[PDB]
Amino acid sequence: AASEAEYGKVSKAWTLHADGSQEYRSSMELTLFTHTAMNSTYGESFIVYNPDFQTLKIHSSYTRQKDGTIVKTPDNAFVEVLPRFAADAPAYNQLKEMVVVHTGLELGATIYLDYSIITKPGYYPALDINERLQETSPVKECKVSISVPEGTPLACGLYGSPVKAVEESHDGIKEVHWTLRNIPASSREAFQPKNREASPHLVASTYPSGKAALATLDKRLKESQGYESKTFAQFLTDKSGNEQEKVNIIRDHILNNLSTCPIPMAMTGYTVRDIDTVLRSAYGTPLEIAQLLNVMLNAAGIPSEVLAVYPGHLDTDACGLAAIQTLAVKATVDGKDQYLSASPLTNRGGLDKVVSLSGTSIEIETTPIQIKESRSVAISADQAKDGFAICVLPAISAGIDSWGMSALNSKRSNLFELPSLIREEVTYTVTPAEGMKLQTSTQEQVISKPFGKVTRTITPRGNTIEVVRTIELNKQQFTPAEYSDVRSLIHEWTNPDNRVLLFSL
Repeated sequence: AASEAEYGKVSKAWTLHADGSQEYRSSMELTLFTHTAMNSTYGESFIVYNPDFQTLKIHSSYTRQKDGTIVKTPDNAFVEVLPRFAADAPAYNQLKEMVVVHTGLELGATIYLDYSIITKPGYYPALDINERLQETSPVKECKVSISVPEGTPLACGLYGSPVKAVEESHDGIKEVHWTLRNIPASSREAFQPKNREASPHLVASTYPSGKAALATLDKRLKESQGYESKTFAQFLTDKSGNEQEKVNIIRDHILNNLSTCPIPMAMTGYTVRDIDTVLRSAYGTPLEIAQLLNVMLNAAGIPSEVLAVYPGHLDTDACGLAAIQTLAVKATVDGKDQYLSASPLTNRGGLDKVVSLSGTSIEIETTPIQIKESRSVAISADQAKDGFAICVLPAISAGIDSWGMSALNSKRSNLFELPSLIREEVTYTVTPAEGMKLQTSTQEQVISKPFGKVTRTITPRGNTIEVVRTIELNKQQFTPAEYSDVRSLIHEWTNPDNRVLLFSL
């Protein structure tokens, strides 16, 4: 955690060579102050690489104890394994994760690790960086450096920090570096924004432009003929009446028959297996699945394109593919676009920047999720023999009740972000036993705030009672000044007492 550990130094250096080979060199000094720190995953380092094009070189690995004793990491403390993300995915079974087990740890000891990943020509189309510089512990000093051949275009930016680039050329190489000091630990608060704007990140690219990066990806995606995938798409949708049915057939076929293999694009050199091979294998990376769906939709007569989703604060003219957070597919159905992705693009809407692979920015609308459910509840005179029956109306699962927000802190230091806007209505039909008397007031309960509202109405109807609960949340992000108002809404919804009906017998 925070005063549990500190990175005294971090240094990261990226180099692009004229032949297209790269080096990434990472060194760190990490002091652990508690057994909690020492016994956590801070006891290890994890280094992922693709040995088909990369080699890992450990420059040094040791622990320095407070008294000056140096404990060099022994050979048997280096263990190579398959990264968990590649499990059960045969095409990626060459991928490696080196686990360095830090030895000689004691209270106040400092871990030193310095390594490079060397990438041979022909694997990465460009130098393409999106590096988080904030850690879960404070970083006293962080040095980052990018070197490319003179004449190579370079766009770079340090986001979430005012530190200025220092430019240095030498020996036909153009170098830029930054030095950040005293980077605070990230906050442990839940529900911070998916993209934290004040969290320092280095983003850089040697593609000619962001658009060129996307066009390069597209060209590579289109390199396989996808003959079977196209023919299959046509066979699958030849009967269908309307365009929507065709989209559903294709989407459902893919959803039902391919599992998603979460292999980062960097670990595939930013490309895909041959698309017909993806289709036959029944697993695919997000990128592979996106292209398969796109190829099949287009073959079926549904004009479609792959979309890249970036954080909303980024200058997408100046970044490469490393800054992409999600992929989606746009399908035009009877002149109206719809988006296909694991989570709806309209949940976050304009929080993010969405760009097609042909380079067009898309102003995605922000659309509330709509939940409407019903429950029936019987109450017996059994349950009220001892004077009273406490009827807890059951909570539903979908929507805000699944957000993990039933115990929100009253204090908040960081922005608070909801997964989506939302509107929910839950109608309970309650049938109490004969002669049970409702003790709960039938007066409507309403809490209304600037960015939402929660209501409860209770209406006896014959020998049933209808209870309607509603919530609407109409803003996604909240400053600490705004947090109390949205917290009171969310709490009005989730507080179990607010679902109780009391009856006397």
